[PDB]
Amino acid sequence: PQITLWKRPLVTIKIGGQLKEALLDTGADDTVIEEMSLPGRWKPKMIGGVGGFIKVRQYDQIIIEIAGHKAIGTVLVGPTPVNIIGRNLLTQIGATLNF
Amino acid sequence: PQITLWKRPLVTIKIGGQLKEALLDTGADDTVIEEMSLPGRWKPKMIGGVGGFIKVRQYDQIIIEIAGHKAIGTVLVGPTPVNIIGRNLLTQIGATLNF
Ligand SMILES: CC(C)CN(C[C@@H](O)[C@H](Cc1ccccc1)NC(=O)O[C@H]1CO[C@H]2OCC[C@H]21)S(=O)(=O)c1ccc2c(c1)OCO2
Ligand SMILES: [Cl-]
Ligand SMILES: [Cl-]
Ligand code: NA
Repeated sequence: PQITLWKRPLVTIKIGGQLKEALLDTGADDTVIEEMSLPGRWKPKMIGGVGGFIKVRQYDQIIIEIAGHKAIGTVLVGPTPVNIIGRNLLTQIGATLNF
Repeated sequence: PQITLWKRPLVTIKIGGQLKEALLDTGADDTVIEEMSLPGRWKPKMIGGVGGFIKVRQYDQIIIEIAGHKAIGTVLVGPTPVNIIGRNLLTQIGATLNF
């Protein structure tokens, strides 16, 4: 699809068996999801943005379905105000910015 | 252009006759730039990101070139960690997300 940017580019995702709404975010290096359980091991990480940093749990090799497209990668879990799909997974679904 | 996301989507902007680097950010509602001088009056704004909220200076109707495309619109100035071009100006330059 072609998504214009008049409104936030929100899509439905499936992660850990859960359906969620997330933001397709070209400014995010990483994918960051609101607090939830995921299987497997994790390690702590700090990520920073406007407003400063938050502590997250880093889970590797997590499968996510993004608007119907499957991708695998690292997912950070923590107290983000919004679910964010970052470049690590946008690349896998073939997303580009066009103008 | 068609910009892939394997690297940060950084472009050159020109504002106040100065070149700067900025991130094309579909996750940003607004455009936020590091401390600089802009003409005219400003108004207060609070913006919220990953780490919390910050105060910024809102300048309206600012002329800004983005990757060679002319835009005229609102620029927020404050302690952002990177210059971010948000959807208010991405729509002016005709940008879409495609996958
Ligand atoms: C600030 C940029 C460089 C990074 N951020 C991604 C942004 O797209 C962020 C994504 C975001 C969106 C909403 C709330 C919090 C974060 N947007 C944002 O802060 O936009 C602000 C300016 O316009 C306003 O509209 C949205 C909030 C304001 S982020 O959320 O802090 C972030 C995400 C993944 C990350 C990361 C930081 O570090 C490593 O991987
Ligand atoms: Cl990854
Ligand atoms: Cl590619
Ligand atoms: Na894992």
